[PDB]
Amino acid sequence: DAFRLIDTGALINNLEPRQTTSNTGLLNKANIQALIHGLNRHYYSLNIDYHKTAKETKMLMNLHKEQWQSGLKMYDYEEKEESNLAATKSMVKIAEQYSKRIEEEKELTEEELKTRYVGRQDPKKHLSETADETLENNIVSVLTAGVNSVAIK
Amino acid sequence: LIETVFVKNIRMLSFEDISKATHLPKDNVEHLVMRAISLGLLKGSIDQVNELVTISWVQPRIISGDQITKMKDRLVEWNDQVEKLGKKMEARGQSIWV
Amino acid sequence: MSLQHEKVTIAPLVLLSALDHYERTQTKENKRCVGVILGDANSSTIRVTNSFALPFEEDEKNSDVWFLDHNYIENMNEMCKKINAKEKLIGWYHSGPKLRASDLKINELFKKYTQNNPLLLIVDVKQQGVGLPTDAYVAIEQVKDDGTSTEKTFLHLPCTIEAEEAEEIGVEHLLRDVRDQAAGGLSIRLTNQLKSLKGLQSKLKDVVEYLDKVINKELPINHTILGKLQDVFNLLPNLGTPDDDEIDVENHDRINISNNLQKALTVKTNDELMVIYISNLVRSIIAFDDLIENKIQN
Amino acid sequence: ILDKIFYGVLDQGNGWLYVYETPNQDATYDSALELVGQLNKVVDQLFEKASVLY
Repeated sequence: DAFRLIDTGALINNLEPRQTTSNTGLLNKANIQALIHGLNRHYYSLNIDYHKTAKETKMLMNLHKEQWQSGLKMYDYEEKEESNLAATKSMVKIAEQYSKRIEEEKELTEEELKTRYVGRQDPKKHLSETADETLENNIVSVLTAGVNSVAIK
Repeated sequence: LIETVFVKNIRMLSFEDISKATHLPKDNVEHLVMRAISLGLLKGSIDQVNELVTISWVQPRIISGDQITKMKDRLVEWNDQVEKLGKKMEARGQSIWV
Repeated sequence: MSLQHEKVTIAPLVLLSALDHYERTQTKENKRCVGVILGDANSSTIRVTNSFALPFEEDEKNSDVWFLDHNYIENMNEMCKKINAKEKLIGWYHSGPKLRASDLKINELFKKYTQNNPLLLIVDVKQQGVGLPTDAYVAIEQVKDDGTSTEKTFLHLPCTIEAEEAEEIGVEHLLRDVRDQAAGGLSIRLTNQLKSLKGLQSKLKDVVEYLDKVINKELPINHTILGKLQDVFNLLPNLGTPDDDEIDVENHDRINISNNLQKALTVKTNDELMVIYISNLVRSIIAFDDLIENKIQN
Repeated sequence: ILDKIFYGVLDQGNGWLYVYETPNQDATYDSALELVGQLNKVVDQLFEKASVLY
């Protein structure tokens, strides 16, 4: 935060209202007691803005061409199998709790059901999440593998 | 042996091909090529059943004006390929990249 | 000197300083700004922390004629040592873009100050090359063959940015862009696959025209380039090889696994179909009962 | 061969022994059979659940 002196004089002579014209004011509620008393009786706070040119933005924004050169390099392909394999096993263990969950689950009152069939830590959610991660990844993996091969020869 | 394999696009030569290149019988060629591996002239594998010598390394030899042309020709082929791929994949997925 | 120079990491702060400084000294009409770069050195990572302009003049009429102020370099050293002592004088940035042979001559004055080969940090100010806004080059002295005199020349090294912790954290609050690359979701990297191919294609064509220029416009033959291209033809996969057959098997497996994942997502989407129906079924009864009860009450 | 320490083939129609020391095919397909296995039961269950509409 930014500050600027408000005199002792201002406080006595009821000149604080003059001081806050054409402003929206900024209060920092946190930190009180003393500290806050001093703050209120010493300075005035106002918003802080960050200005930059768009030549600066472009620099900030910039990376490199070796950024994309790396993005054409391919991992060892056994490790990729490892991940595809693993996901399938991963999802087996959570498909049992999901299987259990939907056996009945018709009983009246939602709040009760959340404890009974473990709707917290939702197995449906957790299954879709793992499937979807592995899936976007394996579309990039097959794509990259083919692109490199056709490109080069 | 080192000059011939380079200039052809293939980087495998039959004992049959080498025999004409070196203008010496295929009996002498098999003995000669083995030594090339020992020296480190060429390094690679000898298959007498497929009648090939497969190189995987071409040892630095000084390049000259002519040879520059042969390289230019191979890279021409390569540039046209990247272009064909890129035009193809732009049209495809056009709707949704982002 | 030290040959340790492997990477040059460049704070986002140095770049901001150099732009600002270029425009506040109002060096224009390819008037070069030359300023000092401070940081650590004689390390594998050179950590480039900061820069400050030095007084500087460059005359367009003849490029031999320039001023640089010796005393300013000196004054700054005791100030910068107090501020942060890990800083050392390490060389100079050039506004660039052009790589001059006036830089051999400027390097020799910086070579008096420095304990390393003078680091030349070409911070492009126009930012035309979006990628590579930085080139790094280190002065070497090496035996030039063909019975020619020893030459002092500029060998490229990785100028690639890494950033310090303190700088980085503020920068990240400012931006929210998907940048050149973030490797975000599927959408982001899918863009990347097209762009990256296009990167390569650009790179590749230039190598083709460089070879024409050797034999048409008589550049002195840079044999280094030719060496690299031999390694490209030789370590080039050969087609018809049974390795290619293996590749196809790996492809077959992953495309299958995609198919099984696609089906499992069907089971998830299908569950949502029923649950929403269940809810609708109860609600029909809730709304019917409103109507009958409003009639009875009235 | 039945025990399985060299697993190869004997030719009665000639007289050669071929040796194969090739252990085992894809884990990938195997674990994929398990995932499909669970899913078959699961859909029937859901369908059971989904019969309040009927």
